[PDB]
Amino acid sequence: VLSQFYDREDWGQALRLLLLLIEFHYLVLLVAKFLYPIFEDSVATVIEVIETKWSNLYETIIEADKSATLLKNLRKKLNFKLCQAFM
Amino acid sequence: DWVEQLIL
Amino acid sequence: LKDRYEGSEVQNLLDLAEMAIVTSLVQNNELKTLREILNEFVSINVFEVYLKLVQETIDSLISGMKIFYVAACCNVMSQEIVSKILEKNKAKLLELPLQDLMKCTYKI
Amino acid sequence: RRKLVVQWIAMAVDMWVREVERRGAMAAAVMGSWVSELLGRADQVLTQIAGTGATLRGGAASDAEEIASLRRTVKGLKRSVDMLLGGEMARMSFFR
Amino acid sequence: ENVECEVQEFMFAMTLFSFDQSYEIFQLHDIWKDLLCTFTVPHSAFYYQLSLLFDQEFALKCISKSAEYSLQDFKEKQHIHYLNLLIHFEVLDVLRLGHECRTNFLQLLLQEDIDFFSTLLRLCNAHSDKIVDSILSQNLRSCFKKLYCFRMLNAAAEVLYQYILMIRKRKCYLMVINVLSVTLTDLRDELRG
Repeated sequence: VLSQFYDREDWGQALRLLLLLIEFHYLVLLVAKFLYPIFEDSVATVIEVIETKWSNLYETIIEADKSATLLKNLRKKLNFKLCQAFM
Repeated sequence: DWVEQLIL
Repeated sequence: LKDRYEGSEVQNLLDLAEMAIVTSLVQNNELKTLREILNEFVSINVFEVYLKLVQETIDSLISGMKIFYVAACCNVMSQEIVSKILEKNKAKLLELPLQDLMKCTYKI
Repeated sequence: RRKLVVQWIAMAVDMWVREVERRGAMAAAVMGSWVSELLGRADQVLTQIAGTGATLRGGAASDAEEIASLRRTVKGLKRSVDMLLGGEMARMSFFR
Repeated sequence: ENVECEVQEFMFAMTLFSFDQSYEIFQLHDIWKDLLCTFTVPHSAFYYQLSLLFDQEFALKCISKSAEYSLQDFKEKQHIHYLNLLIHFEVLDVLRLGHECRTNFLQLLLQEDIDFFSTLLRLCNAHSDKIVDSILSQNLRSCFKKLYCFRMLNAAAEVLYQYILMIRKRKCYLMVINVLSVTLTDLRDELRG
């Protein structure tokens, strides 16, 4: 969070978050939300692992954030892949 | 130390 | 039976036929199959074969229905799309039209 | 003759890309944006050489398609380098 | 400036060229062997000749202007010249779309193009979001390779990746699964085996 408040730093923070998610549903959703808000090879690998890893409380959290989820996540992943390809 | 415990 | 279980066609020529066509998915073989079918005389597949050897809209609808009735069907659909693209190379064309998604988008 | 310099750059970057791809598969079992910029300028040099070649005294230059090919190769390399720079390099040890 | 004051105009042009003043006067109105050829032809010829003679800023400018005012041999030459000048100093995509609306020629041009070219292609794809597509796919098929192929096709991607696979393994399987989202199950089983 401190790093977030403070580009490379942001990437390091995102990586840390992905690592935490791997170690651990709600957390995963929060992570996806953060990634969408932000929207190279290591990053792609992480995104992939997350997709591989991918109830009511989670849905509620998702609804609060929006104020379907899986689809949005897939879309974000596709966008990231496109970005990596362009790079 | 804090970043070594997070990686673990 | 021994062939279906070990993973034939002349014997079949002498549902299941559709699955065989699925496995087959060259031109000479297709023609021979067509001749065998004529001798024997599913209808949708026949219409498609007749089109390939070569009303067009009816054949298209038939093929779509066959596809609805999975991998082989998609392959057949892709083949039909390729053939249509080759034929094209205005309103009638639009009527006929009405990864696959990406291709359709590029077309539009 | 900077056409030839661009061809050398194309060949060097190509080997570099192959090396990075090989080193990524290796560790499963540096490149900066300056390389991408360099390939953009290289494409501009080729656009400039082809134009000058089309208006030469005595007749157009014979290397028209030879340069069009080099343009394609350079774009392909800028694409690959852009994908690596854009994240595909940090995800080389990951399964696809 | 003195002795000149239609014929005097052209004289002033060719003299002031042997550049802004020259080009301006020439346009407003309407080495020796080349000049004779140009006279026989009589704008395109004039600009081509000027460009050849200065082959630089003047040349490039005149050539570009003439090419613009005009828009098989002439077309191809002009296009090649413009592209080269621009890559030396967008242009790619423009010329491509233009010619599409001499295929091997384009194959050679793209051959020369192949990083800047890749960036331009990415830009064109982003903007979009037949012959051209096929030519591009063929040139790309001629890590880096797989990536470029995938980016362009956006099935071809998947096929190329699978072929290359036939850390790296994990990354590939992963990329495939994400793109698809039978195949997934197979990939998962393989990664687990």
